[PDB]
Amino acid sequence: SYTLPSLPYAYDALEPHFDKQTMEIHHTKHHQTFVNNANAALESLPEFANLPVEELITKLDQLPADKKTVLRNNAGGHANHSLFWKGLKKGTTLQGDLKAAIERDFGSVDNFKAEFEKAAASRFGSGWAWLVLKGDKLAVVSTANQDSPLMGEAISGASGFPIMGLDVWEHAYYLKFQNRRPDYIKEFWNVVNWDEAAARFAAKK
Amino acid sequence: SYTLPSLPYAYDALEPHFDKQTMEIHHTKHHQTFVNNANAALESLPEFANLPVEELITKLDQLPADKKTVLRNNAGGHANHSLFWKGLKKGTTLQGDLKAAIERDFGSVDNFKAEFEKAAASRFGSGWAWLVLKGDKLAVVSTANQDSPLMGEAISGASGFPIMGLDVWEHAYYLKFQNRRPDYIKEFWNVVNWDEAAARFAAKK
Ligand SMILES: [Mn+2]
Ligand SMILES: [Mn+2]
Repeated sequence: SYTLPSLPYAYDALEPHFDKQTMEIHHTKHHQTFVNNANAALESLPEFANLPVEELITKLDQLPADKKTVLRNNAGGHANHSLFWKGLKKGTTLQGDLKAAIERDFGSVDNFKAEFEKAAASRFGSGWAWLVLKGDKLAVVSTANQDSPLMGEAISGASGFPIMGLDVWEHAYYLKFQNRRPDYIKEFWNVVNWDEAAARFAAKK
Repeated sequence: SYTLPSLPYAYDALEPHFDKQTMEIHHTKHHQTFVNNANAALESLPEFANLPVEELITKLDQLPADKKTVLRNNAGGHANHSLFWKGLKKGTTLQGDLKAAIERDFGSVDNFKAEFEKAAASRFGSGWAWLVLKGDKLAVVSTANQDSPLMGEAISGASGFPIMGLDVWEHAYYLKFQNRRPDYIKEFWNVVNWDEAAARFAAKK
């Protein structure tokens, strides 16, 4: 069974960028529900119930048709949010090989940011914006609802290894920014954990 | 060009069920944006610009590829919300031919409510729940994002004439109910405008 992972910091650790109230609800309510629903579906699937969540979402096709969707949505939700919590932190700075790779594939850090913001703002409805690594090259893509590029193009419409991502479901920014998703996206640059992003870039898996 | 319709009641006319703050933001910000983007996309196409919004969304395949998605999302958003505002009102009661048709196709009003609640609660991500008239029978269906059953099954995955609908995008209930969409859905029964619903059922078009 999966369990709600504890945050790598306190609920108010991202103030004044991300509000304390949302962090709490987003974690203890939204993420908790994904964990609970994923467990309920896995009770009758012992073979898959033991796989790490990041691995299970790469094998959605091997699941019985009546379970494919519920797990895509909930296991996907669990995987995405787990990665999201670890990708947030104040006080880090973009540098090293990651910074070099970004300037190489996007021209500059500013071009990259503009590209990411555009993808995040243009995702209509619920979804995520990602910075992924594919073919030794970095790219910006977005997915719908709780889909992840780890699921493959056939399923999510995107592919690649997630380096970092931004949750653009309205629950992630409505209490503080309401309809102003653009302001939320800009505030994100202040809390993106570049150390974790660099770490994932180094691992490549 | 489309004009943002004014509400048929005060922004707090639905209290204590739907909060005043949300009604205002939902109307003046979210709906306003859909109208703005729909009008901008129609600036160059005079043919379709003259058509009522309800008609335009039934002819999406007759639009140039580059204009199809932007209008599907925004003209759809304009049509859905316009219908939504008119479908809300306190103090009405289900009765007459509509009440009869509901008991006929669902067994009872309670079965209908349960079916509607299920569709509204199970719509993952952003979307709408609808009570549609498919020929001579009533049915409950849901669509994603700003799709409308008026767009046809090929596009929205559903079809039929909308009698009434519920917006389940998180912005419609997050300020007051946060993650508790089920409480929001229950509260909806107190503000559904049955008179307007009955009127639409009578017109059938
Ligand atoms: Mn989320
Ligand atoms: Mn809405």
